[PDB]
Amino acid sequence: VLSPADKTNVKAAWGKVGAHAGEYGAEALERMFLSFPTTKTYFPHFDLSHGSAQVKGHGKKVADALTNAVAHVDDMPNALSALSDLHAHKLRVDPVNFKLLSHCLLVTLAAHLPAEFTPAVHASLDKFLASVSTVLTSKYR
Amino acid sequence: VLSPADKTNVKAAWGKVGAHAGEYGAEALERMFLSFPTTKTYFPHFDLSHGSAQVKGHGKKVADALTNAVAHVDDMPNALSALSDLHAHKLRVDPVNFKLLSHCLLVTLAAHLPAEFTPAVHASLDKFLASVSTVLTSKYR
Amino acid sequence: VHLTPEEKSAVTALWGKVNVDEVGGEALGRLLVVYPWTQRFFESFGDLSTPDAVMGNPKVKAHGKKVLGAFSDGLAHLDNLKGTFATLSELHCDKLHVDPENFRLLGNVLVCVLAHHFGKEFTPPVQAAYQKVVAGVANALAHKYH
Amino acid sequence: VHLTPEEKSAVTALWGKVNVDEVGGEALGRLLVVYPWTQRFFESFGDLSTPDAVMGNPKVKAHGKKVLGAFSDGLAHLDNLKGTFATLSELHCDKLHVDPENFRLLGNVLVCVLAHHFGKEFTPPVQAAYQKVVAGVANALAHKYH
Ligand code: HEM
Ligand code: HEM
Ligand code: HEM
Ligand code: HEM
Repeated sequence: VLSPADKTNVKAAWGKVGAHAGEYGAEALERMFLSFPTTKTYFPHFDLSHGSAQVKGHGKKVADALTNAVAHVDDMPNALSALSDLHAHKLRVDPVNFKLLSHCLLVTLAAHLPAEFTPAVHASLDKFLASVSTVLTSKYR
Repeated sequence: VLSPADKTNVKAAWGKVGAHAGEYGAEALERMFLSFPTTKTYFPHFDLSHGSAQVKGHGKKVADALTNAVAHVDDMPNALSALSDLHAHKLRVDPVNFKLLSHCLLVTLAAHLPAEFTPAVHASLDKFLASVSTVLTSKYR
Repeated sequence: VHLTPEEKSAVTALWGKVNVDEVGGEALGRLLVVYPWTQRFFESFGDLSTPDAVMGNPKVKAHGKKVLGAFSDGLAHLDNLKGTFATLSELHCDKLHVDPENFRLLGNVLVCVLAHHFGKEFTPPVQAAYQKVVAGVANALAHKYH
Repeated sequence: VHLTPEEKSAVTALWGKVNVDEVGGEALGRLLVVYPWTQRFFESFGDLSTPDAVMGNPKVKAHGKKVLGAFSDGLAHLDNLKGTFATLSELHCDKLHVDPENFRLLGNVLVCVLAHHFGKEFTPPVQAAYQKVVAGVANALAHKYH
């Protein structure tokens, strides 16, 4: 569970990222499709090319769901119910993939915010993303 | 999340196991320490030998926590709070280990109840154990 | 992979009694049922939405037979896993992009299938022996991948 | 592992600019901090209960230096990973019994460390190249284990 310090760190990271959220989400998605080709099979009719407008657009949706999770740390499953049914009971997204995206999301932050991505922040962000992943694959357990 | 059929299957398995619960838990623990030596390091002062009375005893504690989870499918984290703090924030049990024990628990059931351990039951039990594992490593996320 | 004489011997013994035409389809089907995301890899197989539709699917059975075949060939060359499996590794890694965690998963489903078929004969020591052979196969399958 | 000419070249280029005395202790420490169960493997190191106590621990730094050393030797023999790593695999698999998932973990922490140090220069394509080299090392480290 996210401690009080973890919430502070997570929200501080969110505030610093600010308006860049959608873009960082699109960058994470691009890192995932490129580093881990298996994930591409989940978006067949998507234009997955570098400047894809559709990846840009999907990045923003992901960032916004993350913002929503950030706002409901203790109410996450209710908060992302639909989203969980979508990935778990419909697309049947491999749980591993969530760890892979979580990782690309951290790589993206570390590339943009080196000074602020300290070990302690890195640990808080990882806990946070694992909580989100737990929920999104929730319908499996 | 456990569907209505999953709860039925899980409780049906629990009822059939009956009085054998502690013993199957001890057998699962023995399968885990033997198949995956890394887990042994978590019980340094334990007599980990075959007929160990201490492993027999630990098996019963595990089975009882599982019975408790079975009784609180929708209230699991409250139900296993202490237990979660114990494994997650104190012993720092590697999450992988939970998957390894879950597996030995299923292997134990399949060895004793072949006729009843059908694919559908196997899937329901696995969901159940993954829900328990989610909680026990909970304090991490 | 290094097996003691009694492990090496227990593996061979049990394996000699395995129904090669059944056990593989059972491990595959169970995998598809227990970890439903793996069905994505076999859309060509058809409707896999109920366990029965999965367990009895001709293609699942036929293909599981080929998998079991691959394990047997591993049990015969336990000293050269990266060998017989150099081919299957490229198909699974370079072409299919299957995460290794999924090989682990299928190897453990196989172990549950063996436990299912042998009952109390699938003792903790015997399981221990098969877990070693299974992890080897998985790791060999995950070489020349990434 | 098979890298395209531009991947193979991007890896070498970035690596030439890596501070070998720092980056390894940073990946190790971050691992110990982010996945606290891994601290069990280094009790001899002392109190690892705060991130600062971890990041600055002399032993963490010294040992991370040896790890980074091992990766470099992998980047020089990308064609023979199972080679230079035959030794470290026995120490990590047969003696330490470290689950492979943990190798994956450390390989990805290294990638975050590189991203941290290189900023926008650690482009998605460059990350993609390092993810291949990292998965190779992990798989090579997990051979002759189980
Ligand atoms: C941090 C975890 C993730 C979050 C926050 C997230 C969020 C979202 C959101 C907000 C949507 C749109 C929902 C809708 O319109 O109904 C979506 C859809 C989708 N996501 Fe995720 N997702 C995550 C991870 C994953 C992963 C790991 C994969 C696959 C490798 C995945 C596969 C998809 C697919 C296939 C869609 C549907 C795309 C389409 O056809 O429109 N998601 N995701
Ligand atoms: C199905 C998952 C598990 C359940 C239901 C479970 C349940 C329990 C219970 C009921 C106790 C005693 C609690 C107490 O007396 O306060 C316990 C303690 C313990 N368990 Fe678990 N456990 C599980 C998995 C694990 C795993 C995977 C490991 C390690 C490989 C682990 C390591 C331990 C340790 C080291 C103790 C303390 C033993 C001692 O020194 O007394 N547990 N567990
Ligand atoms: C324990 C490890 C495994 C073994 C021993 C194994 C073995 C095999 C064999 C022998 C074939 C046919 C190969 C050929 O004809 O050249 C095959 C094909 C294939 N395997 Fe596996 N496999 C394993 C794990 C997996 C898993 C985990 C998945 C993914 C969930 C997977 C997906 C496939 C696919 C899609 C094919 C081709 C299907 C087709 O023939 O239409 N395999 N495998
Ligand atoms: C990316 C994979 C990894 C690499 C490249 C690596 C490399 C190394 C090297 C080069 C040494 C010294 C070996 C020797 O002196 O013969 C070492 C020792 C060791 N490693 Fe790793 N390692 C990896 C992952 C891990 C992880 C994931 C853990 C567990 C959480 C671990 C635990 C240890 C331990 C306990 C030692 C000995 C510690 C000591 O010297 O007191 N290693 N490793």
